[PDB]
Amino acid sequence: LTLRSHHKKYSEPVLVYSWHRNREAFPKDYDLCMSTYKRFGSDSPRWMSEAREQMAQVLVNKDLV
Amino acid sequence: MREIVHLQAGQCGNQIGAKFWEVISDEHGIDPTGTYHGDSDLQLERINVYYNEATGGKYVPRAVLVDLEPGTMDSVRSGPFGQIFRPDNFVFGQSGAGNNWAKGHYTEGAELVDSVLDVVRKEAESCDCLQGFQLTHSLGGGTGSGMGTLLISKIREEYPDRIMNTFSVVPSPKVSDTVVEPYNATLSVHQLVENTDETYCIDNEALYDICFRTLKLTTPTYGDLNHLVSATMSGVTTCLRFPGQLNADLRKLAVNMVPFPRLHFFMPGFAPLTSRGSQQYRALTVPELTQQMFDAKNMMAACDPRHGRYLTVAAVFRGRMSMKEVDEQMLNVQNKNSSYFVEWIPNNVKTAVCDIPPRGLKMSATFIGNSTAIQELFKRISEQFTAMFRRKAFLHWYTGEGMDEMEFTEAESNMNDLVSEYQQYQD
Amino acid sequence: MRECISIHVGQAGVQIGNACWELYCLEHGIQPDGQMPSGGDDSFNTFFSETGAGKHVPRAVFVDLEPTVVDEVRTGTYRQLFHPEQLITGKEDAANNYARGHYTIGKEIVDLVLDRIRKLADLCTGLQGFLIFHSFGGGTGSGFASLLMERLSVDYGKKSKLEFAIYPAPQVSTAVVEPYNSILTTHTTLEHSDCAFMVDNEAIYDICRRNLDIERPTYTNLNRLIGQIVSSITASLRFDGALNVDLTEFQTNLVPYPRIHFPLATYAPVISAEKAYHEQLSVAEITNACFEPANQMVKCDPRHGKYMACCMLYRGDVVPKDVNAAIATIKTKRTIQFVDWCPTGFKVGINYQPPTVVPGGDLAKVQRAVCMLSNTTAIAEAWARLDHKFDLMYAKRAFVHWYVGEGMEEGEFSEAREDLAALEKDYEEVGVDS
Amino acid sequence: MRECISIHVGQAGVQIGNACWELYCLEHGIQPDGQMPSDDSFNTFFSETGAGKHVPRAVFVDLEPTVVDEVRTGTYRQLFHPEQLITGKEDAANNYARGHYTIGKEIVDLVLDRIRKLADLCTGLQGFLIFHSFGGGTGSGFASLLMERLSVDYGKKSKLEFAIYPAPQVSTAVVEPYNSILTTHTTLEHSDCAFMVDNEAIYDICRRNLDIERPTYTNLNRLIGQIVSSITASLRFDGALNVDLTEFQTNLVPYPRIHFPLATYAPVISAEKAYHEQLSVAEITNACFEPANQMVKCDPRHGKYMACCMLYRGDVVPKDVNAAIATIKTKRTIQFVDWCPTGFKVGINYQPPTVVPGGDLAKVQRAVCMLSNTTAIAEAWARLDHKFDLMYAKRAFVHWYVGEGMEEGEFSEAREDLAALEKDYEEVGVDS
Ligand SMILES: Nc1nc2c(ncn2[C@@H]2O[C@H](COP(=O)(O)OP(=O)(O)OP(=O)(O)O)[C@@H](O)[C@H]2O)c(=O)[nH]1
Ligand SMILES: Nc1nc2c(ncn2[C@@H]2O[C@H](COP(=O)(O)OP(=O)(O)OP(=O)(O)O)[C@@H](O)[C@H]2O)c(=O)[nH]1
Ligand SMILES: Nc1nc2c(ncn2[C@@H]2O[C@H](COP(=O)(O)OP(=O)(O)O)[C@@H](O)[C@H]2O)c(=O)[nH]1
Ligand SMILES: [Mg+2]
Ligand SMILES: [Mg+2]
Repeated sequence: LTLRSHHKKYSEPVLVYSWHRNREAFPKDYDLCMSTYKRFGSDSPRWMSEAREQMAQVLVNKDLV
Repeated sequence: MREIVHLQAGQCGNQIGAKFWEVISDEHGIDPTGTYHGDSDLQLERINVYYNEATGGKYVPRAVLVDLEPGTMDSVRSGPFGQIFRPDNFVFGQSGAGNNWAKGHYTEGAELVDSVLDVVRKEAESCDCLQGFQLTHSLGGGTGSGMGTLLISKIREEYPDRIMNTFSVVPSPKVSDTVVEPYNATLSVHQLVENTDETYCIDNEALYDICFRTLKLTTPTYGDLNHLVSATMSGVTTCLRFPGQLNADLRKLAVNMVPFPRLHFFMPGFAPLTSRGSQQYRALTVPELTQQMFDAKNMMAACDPRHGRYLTVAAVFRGRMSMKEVDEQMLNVQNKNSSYFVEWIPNNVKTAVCDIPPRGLKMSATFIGNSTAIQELFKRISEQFTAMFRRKAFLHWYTGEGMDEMEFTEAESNMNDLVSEYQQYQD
Repeated sequence: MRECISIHVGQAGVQIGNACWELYCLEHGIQPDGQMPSGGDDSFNTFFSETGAGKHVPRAVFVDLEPTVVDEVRTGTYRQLFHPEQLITGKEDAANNYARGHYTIGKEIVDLVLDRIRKLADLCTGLQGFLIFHSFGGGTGSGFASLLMERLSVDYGKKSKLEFAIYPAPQVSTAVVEPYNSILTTHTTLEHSDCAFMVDNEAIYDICRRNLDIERPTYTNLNRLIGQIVSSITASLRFDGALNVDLTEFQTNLVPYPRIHFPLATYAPVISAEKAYHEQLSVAEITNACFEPANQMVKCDPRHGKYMACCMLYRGDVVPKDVNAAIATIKTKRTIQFVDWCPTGFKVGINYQPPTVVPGGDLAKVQRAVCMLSNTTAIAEAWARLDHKFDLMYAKRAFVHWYVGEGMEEGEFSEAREDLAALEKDYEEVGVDS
Repeated sequence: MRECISIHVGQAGVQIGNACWELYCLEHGIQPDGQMPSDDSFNTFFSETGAGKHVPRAVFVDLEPTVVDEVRTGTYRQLFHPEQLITGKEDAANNYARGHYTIGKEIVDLVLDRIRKLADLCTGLQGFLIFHSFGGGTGSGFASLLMERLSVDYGKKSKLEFAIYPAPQVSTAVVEPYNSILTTHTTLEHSDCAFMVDNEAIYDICRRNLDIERPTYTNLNRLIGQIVSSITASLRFDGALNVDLTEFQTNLVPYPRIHFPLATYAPVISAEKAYHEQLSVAEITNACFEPANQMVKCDPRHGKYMACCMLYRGDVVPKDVNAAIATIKTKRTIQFVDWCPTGFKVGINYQPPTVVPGGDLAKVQRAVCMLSNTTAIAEAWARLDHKFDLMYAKRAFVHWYVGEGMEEGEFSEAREDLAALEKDYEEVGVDS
């Protein structure tokens, strides 16, 4: 006979509501095992502590004379 | 120093623990081999809290992985970081629990509870100044919900002073994958309340909603759910592992989130939750971090806090920031949502700062807090529990284990007694 | 590691074992000789055991009281695959007689089959369970299986015994004295079993005609479908999955009371390649197909009963997200009913590997599949019809002279009739709502 | 060095000497001529000559020529030196009296002289393996005589006794039990161990395990060859735990009047059966305790073990041996007396068993041999005493025996001794 269903897989190029969010979130997509996005950011880390900055300007700053 | 022992029970708990040990190894610049490939020095100064020293610049996490079925262990050893855990820390039984609380907790957990006893005692004597124990499991299972609670019963007698915090997984009423689930939950929550310093109600359905709408994931797997808990897992300890302007530890929140020992139930939250693509828009500031983390849709438990009164709230922020905007921000949201806070504790908010941001991301905040809306969770269990108990259904499985009938009645008495006194503080 | 031993009895047991073991060989990659040419590494350890010569031997016990059906295997394609000690034959059959299968001919080889299964259990380290395949109609598969399960429960009290057995059909019949053995096997399958999978052939006939378009199928078709169902139920043990579910898990989440262990099986999709060419399939698709009464493997309408407990096994490219959407949609139907004392009655398991397709089959290569085990009360009407016809023979004392000459006491007919009436009464008590 | 000299007697002895030495030639590499085509492991069985030949150190004896004449024209005709095969013109024809007092004395000196030269060749002799039958008169009457006259020549040298006891049900003779009684004085007085075996038990084992629905005596002959090869296997080839003949005599005989153990071999399977069954140490050690696998028609479950001896040979690791004996001690229907706490003796050999072409047992990597002393053997003699009294009461067949030259008092004494033998076994069967 036949089966009813609701929704479908579709494809990537074809118009579906939320296709745009699918393809913008495509970076780091893997669909099982593990996660998909890995680290929530991929930019540069930084290791300057507040006390370290507050202490290091005396060593290096505008050495006015 | 201040070390942490990570317990691990069940198919559920083993999969969150593997994901959690993944991120903080990625954070500390730890390769899957077990060596250090990080760059900064702060990445390697307090590695002793989670990683135990080995020869050749190698580190072993201080975890105890337990499951009554060995078939999950082969997936654990074969994962990405599958070899980074010590084989002696793999303790297992030959027969699983079959989703029976009584089978795991008494009949089959008794033989194997001595082996997990030996390793954690060995691991306890390895570190110098242990801060407390952590464990992740499921209340709808038979190993974590069953024998796993028996672990909680034993170690409080051995080590009472140490803080125990359970990131347990509470089943959903709308989505249920176990018929006998309200049983094992009911003989579980009674075991937590007597000995647990703080509890973290995790609901997959709530995490399920977040990946539906907040991250707009077409096909999210189980791993991203474990990633969000792992992110939540990292965001509470991060004030210890790295220096901060205003520091805290587990005790500083474990002392502060409980006004009375019967109240140790909290829902966790994570502030920055957007798409991977969209981070380059969403001009990132401290005020927007506040907006995401007082939204009920952001909450990862199965309860909406609008129907409850927020008893206590504690938030931990990360990365370099100057603090003025924060302290006025929960100063802001305390006045305007005044009806949603209790009146008998003024200034309900605790703050803490860790100077190190999580890897790759810039600013993040972690929300843990007590509120009345958690009482909504337990009463839904009882309405399922008594209906299935009114006909003595699914009972010969429990009766055949040698246990009696009153254990269901006293447990039904206890969390009814809990929700009664919990309700009394709402009004 | 988990091990499930097969205890197939009779002509039905042997044919079903042929289909199921060829399916296992196909999915594991076993050649009929029994060598590996090249989720999980020891995924064959649940069904096959290593030998010194690099050869895998199945954990199967074929027992038949007539040697033709087993000589077919001994001279078939899988002659070298099977231990000739594992195949056990009788010179003369029970001849469709429960008394012959239970008191005269079975006792000659009960010791032999006990020794064989003892060796098969000794070879394994951790035995998960015992899958007993038989039929109530045949005298061998009724009486000898009843005796074996009787002695098996006292030999191994703890080891689970799951029951896959083929019921007499409501309308068609391959026999006339089938209902007698049907009554007399009910006590044994009530007392010494943990769960049952009663199958009638008419529903499978209808499914294969209406869905797979086979107007003229054969018995190997139904046997392939049963093997597919058993592969689905053993998939969580054989391969890895997000939610691995053992036998004990669904035993716990399908049985409320010791006298209720009779759920219904259901496998979906069952379609041909000419249809799967075009029909898109999804979790909602397969879960809606699993609730069609014309799709049910028994000849009963669950709409005339109430669903008590459901165990679902999703397999393949399945995602819990769509699983839960399917669950919510299922919950939001009036026609689907549940008892007052089971507000949450779903037991979900998930496996990675999609089902494999044999050559010469009918099922198209499908990426997702689902198996459902539904304990419900609409099954009682089948035993009610059985009681009607059994009394409709028993009142005039027909066919009992053969049994009496074999040597049992005529009271047990009335006792078993009373037992089945009481069981129907108990199912009515469960169906009672407060 | 180590050496074994065989004194096989009777139509059994000639036929089992041929079969056993067929196996001995194949394992070392002796040609039927006697040539090595390619260290001195063969010295226990073979010996060098002046032409570089290897000659077996065996003495085949029979009192009828036609049995040994088939050997003299056989395949190995040029391997056996013709004097070592000894014949006689007339035989006893199933009578103990004729083979012990009339015809035996004719050939006593020549067989005794022959055994002197074979022993003269050897330097350090380890023991005498003796094979005969209780049924045949010449294998009983004469074999009894040499045992008395070998003991006076060598009082200390070991005399192992492999024998064919009559089967409980089937028989090749009616006058057989008489020979069985009066020979049991000899195997008591002038023997050091016993290995009685009835052909009925092997007839059972061969047809049920090796699938030969019609075996012959050769099939029975080969299996006994496998037993005697493994009991000597420690001497011939090196191993982790070498076990001499003097070694297992000590841990099998708690009392000198009790020297009647039971041998057991495992596995005994066909290649059709060997392909599908995995063979490990556990799977072969349990078969050595099954009553269906015994070569004597008696059930040890009706009795208790005094002393068990283990002969491990093949791909065998010391780890699984201790695990196998651990499980065996953990079985209740296997019983032991109160005064034997530890009743094992393990030996380990490295060379795996060989197959003869036209044989029955498939080539295997490991096996086990058992030598267990149990009191369940006692009921076998009681049946024999039962059968003896049903004919001694009627004085049947006795007129044959007295006419040969011996008195009528001896049958009473021989019957009495076996009752005393049976009585002593119950004393050990009693637990304090
Ligand atoms: N589904 C299915 N049913 C079968 C098959 N073979 C036999 N049956 C059923 O088994 C019933 C009769 O029992 P058999 O298996 O033929 O014979 P038996 O079990 O050895 O018992 P005896 O007749 O006494 O020898 C028939 O009514 C069939 O419905 C089969 O291959 N598939
Ligand atoms: N197992 C086995 N038994 C044998 C064999 N040859 C003879 N026998 C046994 O010997 C018994 C009869 O005695 P024989 O050995 O034939 O003759 P004998 O020992 O020379 O004594 P006499 O007949 O007086 O000459 C039979 O009952 C057989 O059981 C053999 O090759 N194998
Ligand atoms: N969030 C999350 N939940 C999981 C995961 N694995 C299993 N679960 C949940 O755990 C429950 C089953 O737990 P179970 O395996 O029976 O626990 P056990 O008896 O201790 O082994 C199910 O309801 C799942 O929803 C996971 O990786 N993440
Ligand atoms: Mg039949
Ligand atoms: Mg003779």
